[PDB]
Amino acid sequence: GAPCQVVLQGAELNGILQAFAPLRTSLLDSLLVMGDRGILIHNTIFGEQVFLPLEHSQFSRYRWRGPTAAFLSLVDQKRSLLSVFRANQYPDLRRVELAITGQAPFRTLVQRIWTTTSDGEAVELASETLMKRELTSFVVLVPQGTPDVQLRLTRPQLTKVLNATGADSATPTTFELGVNGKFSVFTTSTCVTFAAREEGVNAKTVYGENTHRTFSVVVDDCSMRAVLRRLQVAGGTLKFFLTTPVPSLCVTATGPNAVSAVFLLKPQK
Amino acid sequence: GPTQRHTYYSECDEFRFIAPRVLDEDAPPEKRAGVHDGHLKRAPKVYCGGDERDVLRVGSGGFWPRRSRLWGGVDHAPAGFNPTVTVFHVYDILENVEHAYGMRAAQFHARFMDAITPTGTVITLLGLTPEGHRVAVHVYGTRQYFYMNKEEVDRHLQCRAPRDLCERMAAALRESPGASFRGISADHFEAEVVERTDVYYYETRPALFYRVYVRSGRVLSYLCDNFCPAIKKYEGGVDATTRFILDNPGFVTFGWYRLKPGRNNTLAQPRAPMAFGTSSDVEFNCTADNLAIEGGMSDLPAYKLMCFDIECKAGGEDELAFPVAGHPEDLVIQISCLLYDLSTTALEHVLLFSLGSCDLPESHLNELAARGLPTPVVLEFDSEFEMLLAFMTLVKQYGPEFVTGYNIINFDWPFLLAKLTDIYKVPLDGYGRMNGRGVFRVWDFQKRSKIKVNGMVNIDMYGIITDKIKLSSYKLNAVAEAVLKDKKKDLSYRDIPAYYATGPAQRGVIGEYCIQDSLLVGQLFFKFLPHLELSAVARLAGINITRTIYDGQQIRVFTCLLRLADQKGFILPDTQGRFRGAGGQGARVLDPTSGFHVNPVVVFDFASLYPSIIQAHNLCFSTLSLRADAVAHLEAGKDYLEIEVGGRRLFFVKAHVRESLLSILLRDWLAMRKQIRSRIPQSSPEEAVLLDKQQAAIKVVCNSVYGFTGVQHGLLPCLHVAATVTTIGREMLLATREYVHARWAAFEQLLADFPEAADMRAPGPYSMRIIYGDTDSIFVLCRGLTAAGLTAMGDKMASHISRALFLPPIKLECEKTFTKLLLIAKKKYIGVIYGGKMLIKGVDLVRKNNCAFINRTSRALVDLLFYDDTVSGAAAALAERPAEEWLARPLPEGLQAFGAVLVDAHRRITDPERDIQDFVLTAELSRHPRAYTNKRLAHLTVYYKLMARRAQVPSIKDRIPYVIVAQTREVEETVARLAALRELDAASKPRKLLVSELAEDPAYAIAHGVALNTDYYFSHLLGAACVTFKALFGNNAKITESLLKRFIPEVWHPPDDVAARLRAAGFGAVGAGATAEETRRMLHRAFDTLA
DNA sequence: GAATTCGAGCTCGGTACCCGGGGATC
DNA sequence: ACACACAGATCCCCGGGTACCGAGCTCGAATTC
Ligand SMILES: [Mg+2]
Repeated sequence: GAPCQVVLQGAELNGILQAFAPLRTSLLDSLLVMGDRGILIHNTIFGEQVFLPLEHSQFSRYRWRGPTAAFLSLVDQKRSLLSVFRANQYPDLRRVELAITGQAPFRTLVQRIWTTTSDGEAVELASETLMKRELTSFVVLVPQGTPDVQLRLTRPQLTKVLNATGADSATPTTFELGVNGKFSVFTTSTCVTFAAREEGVNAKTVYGENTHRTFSVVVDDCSMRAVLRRLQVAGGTLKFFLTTPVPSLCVTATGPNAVSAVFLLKPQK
Repeated sequence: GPTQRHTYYSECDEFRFIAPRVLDEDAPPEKRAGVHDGHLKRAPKVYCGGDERDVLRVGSGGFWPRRSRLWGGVDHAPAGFNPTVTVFHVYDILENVEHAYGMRAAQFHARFMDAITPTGTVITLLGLTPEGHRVAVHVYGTRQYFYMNKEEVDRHLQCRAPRDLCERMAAALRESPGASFRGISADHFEAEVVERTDVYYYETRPALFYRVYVRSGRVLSYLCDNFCPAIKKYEGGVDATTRFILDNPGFVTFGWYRLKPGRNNTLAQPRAPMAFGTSSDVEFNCTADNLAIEGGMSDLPAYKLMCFDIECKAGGEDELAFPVAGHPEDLVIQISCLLYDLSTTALEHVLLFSLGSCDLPESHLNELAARGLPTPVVLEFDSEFEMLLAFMTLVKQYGPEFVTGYNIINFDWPFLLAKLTDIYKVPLDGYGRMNGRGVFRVWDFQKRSKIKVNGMVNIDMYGIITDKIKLSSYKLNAVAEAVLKDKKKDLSYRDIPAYYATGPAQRGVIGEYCIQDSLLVGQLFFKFLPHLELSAVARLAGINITRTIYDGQQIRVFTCLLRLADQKGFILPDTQGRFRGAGGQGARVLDPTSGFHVNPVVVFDFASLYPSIIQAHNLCFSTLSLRADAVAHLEAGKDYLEIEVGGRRLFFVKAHVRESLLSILLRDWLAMRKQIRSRIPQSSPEEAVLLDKQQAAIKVVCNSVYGFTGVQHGLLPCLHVAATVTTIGREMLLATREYVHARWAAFEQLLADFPEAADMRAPGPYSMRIIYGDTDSIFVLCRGLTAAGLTAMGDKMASHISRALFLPPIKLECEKTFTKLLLIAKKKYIGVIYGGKMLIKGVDLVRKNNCAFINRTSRALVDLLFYDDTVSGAAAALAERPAEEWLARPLPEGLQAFGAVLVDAHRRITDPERDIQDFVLTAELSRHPRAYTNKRLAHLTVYYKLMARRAQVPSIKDRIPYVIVAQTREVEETVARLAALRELDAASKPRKLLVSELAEDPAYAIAHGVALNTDYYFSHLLGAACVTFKALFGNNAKITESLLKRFIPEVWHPPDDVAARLRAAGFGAVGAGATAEETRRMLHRAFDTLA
């Protein structure tokens, strides 16, 4: 086949069908930048950016020998190399496999499926294998490294954070940390707080890293409530990047794999 | 003392003066507008250079040529001038009813009068004499007549042996709703009894019939629809001409003639010049048997031709536009009129009618003297009526036997006739070739717009070129550039106002333009020579030339079939009614498999299939039976054929009991065509062309006959025979298919039948297998043979089949051997014939609704698929999978240089040069703007953008060159500025702005406008590409477009207006900014930040 | 002795069928 | 005094339209803490 092979056997394909399961048709109109150290599936929802890195360890067998190839997810803009990955699209999936043959400017992907039917025999549908060429020139942009502040959150907490602040445009949505280990996210009307603690090496204690740093940051467009509630995010962790001249804050889905949205803020007043 | 009043303007003293006040140059600007619409009592004046005289003036001298010896009744030709012409030509037959009291004073002797005393039909033979002189000959002795069964009227009408029936019929005319039929004596209805068998239903035994003679046509259409519907009253529609033609054996409606003295020495009778009924120089009137044909005199004795073409200014009161004839403010400004000769193709006079002082450019006068063409005569005029009358008095004075032009029946004659009939109130019933009350009308329906002028065969050229040549631009200038390639200066009618008000030099610039246009048309006419082909058909069928031009295709076959039935003592019904006429299965294994075929596809088209079937199988109306009682006394398998067409179980006997009228008809004609094509090398080249016209007429009229029968509810339809003809067509196509599969599905049996196949073997496996079939064509796909010697073997295959299965008049013919082919649809395919030629059968590869770029790249695409081998073989391999399997399997590599065209036709629209102006997407701006029900059209978007931004709009009949821009960033606001200025006193990503709201104008788009819109252009490009190349993928438009769109490298950059925000947020890059190494490490850095 | 979901029902962007006027040159 | 006549116009691709289907995703009375 290709030199560069991806395969998901049922164990790892259940572990990924669940990653796509917490629920979406978001990341179907996507972009996959595949290379060594895995597939990065990037999309923009409500303007803001969302990433879902799919590590090479997270597949059953992965090997990328060659430079990165970038595939638009929607093959002829209708199907999707991940439209198989939904919860209950074809509920007989046993294996899926990707081989991207050819050379560095013209690597072309083929995706193959395998269902099981009774007596456990495994049938490849020849009508639900997709094939997508690479992109000649993509330019994708990415976040960086160990964050400037970091804290853990849970589905009730995160619900509280989104509902608190996220009030629609004409409402400046302000995140803030206080001394004595305090977090607050407040807006023109609502103000919810949480104490963050150590041991991260009743609904308002989190256990984080970078637990010392304050900030009074503000987001300008109001998407956190709606990006995060579109991915049906069951909580997660928040990670603040403040070094760059505009901070960006990266909310992840702690539950096992991630669809992480990164958010660009109003210049701190 | 003309006998029949002449209904042309011999003289007019008053008219309705319409003329632009641009004409005056002392008329300061307020009085320098509109048309001076009015009235004047002065005889209309034409100014020619320095000279002036009445338009309507014969005089000693003229400004145009004249060929009529009367004009207004005073003789003009000189004192003597009695051109005795035994051998006259006849180019056109008129039939009209000349009520013998209405030709009392024509000063005949008493023969022609006696014949037609209350009323009769007179067939006048307009022609021309080798001496030169135009002439007309009146054949008086014709009657229409018709048959009704003997008992079916004796008993039904309850009136005995035919004279009693005769009176009954005249009673039905006179005891009737209205004065249309006047003073009918029975003796106007002389009848007889006859025995003619019924053309239909041969077990209809030869019947006793009544054949009642009916003098006039009008009395016949009343006795054909206002007499008892419950007898089919045989043969009442028949013209007077075809009775004249048939009844006299050998005659023709075009070709030389002779006046024969016989039968008590009744020579044709010379006409007194005060009794002429036409524009002819000598006339005679002569019974049918004072007349005679000759052959071997093929030459047209100096007939003339007027190639006129008009130009009009459309100013109204504002909104310069298309003119419209009903608007007295909209008016013709100049008329070019190029009086050629027809025998010697010698342009003889160049007239030019002009509204106002007009100075032809000194370049133009030199140019016309340099190409040896006569000196154009520019006539100045003062009013539109003066011009239109002057032109029309030329058409009567010159009397061009043939009239040509571009669109003259569609626009020019409709305009001039419409101006002349309601605005100026001119009777056009005399301006043809009969002085009084001929036909000069124009049936509107649309572009099959029929013009009938009597004795002026209006061979338009738009209607002729539309048939002859198969471009699809069909504007004169493009047509001349395509057939003639002459390097014309083209004008627009946005300089008609500019050039018509500038002055006499510029009005002459318009005059120069109209002369150039008519010279182009003249050159077209005398290259195609339409008169020769129509004249061939007109003397082959039996109909006059005018009729072959305008009316139907079934009257040809009908009149000849009528000659046959007249010899064979047959009758022919009048279908149970044309209740009024208005003017103004066996095939599924034999259809496209929709694939590509490099293997040589012999094409075995049957040779005039349906006539060969009609003449092989003895199909007719008179061979049919419907009960096997009618074939009780005729054996099966020798003496007949039981065919069941829909279940009807019809029985066409074979030849030796009853000959088929249609077989004998087609047989005789196919023999004449064979003889003439066996006469070509032993003629002089102009006469090889003349015989080519003759054989072309035979071919056309012989392929018509299947349409003649089959077409429902017309003249002698017999759907049973057409049903059999099509049925046998399918069953011989299937018999050929089965036989081909049967004998020659093993090569060695082929080689045992045709030894020459030894060398014609190809490497692979072998098969003859039909792959397409339709009407007269099966495309055998001789897999495993070579193309080279093939058609030599195809012709022997065709022979072997045609004699081994089919009956003798049938012949298969290996016309072609497509070395490559692409069966698109049931009537669509793109082959490449052996000698090398791109045959394209009806997938219209150039789309004028697509721009020039799209048509040029799509046709480059096709000729890549074909002409490039190592591509074409890959488009072949494309049809050895199911179309859908090509979504997951990469295409075969040979198609690479295919995608390398599309990736160009994409790149070409997004490259820096930002145009090559013609991306036109012309609008075809359906007729009347501001009444486009759907609105929101692209071309309307530019229409109102011009109505805001520097308009120049000849609005109504004109298309807009319109480009689509790539959602330039301000244009949303500008469409909302439309959405208030459309209404003319009556952030949120604003929905992907509708394409027609991005239709920015080309000129403005070029001047500054950049970065043109891919999605609409490339998408229409792929729409044409998929429309053609879906046949590779089983007509799966989805799959075709999915594969074709997979050729384009697509780029993905974020918008820089949020790349800027991210770059302010310091995102790392992973990509094709041409940091290659980086992409890997930064992607590791995505995963380190995110997981 | 204290609050929550997924259920109908709305919009929501489609979205893709599926449904409404074309050509014909001067 | 002619009666005057007049004795076939369709049907295909591109572009709007949301009848409704259906597919997603936010959603308001039965659930589980
Ligand atoms: Mg014209």
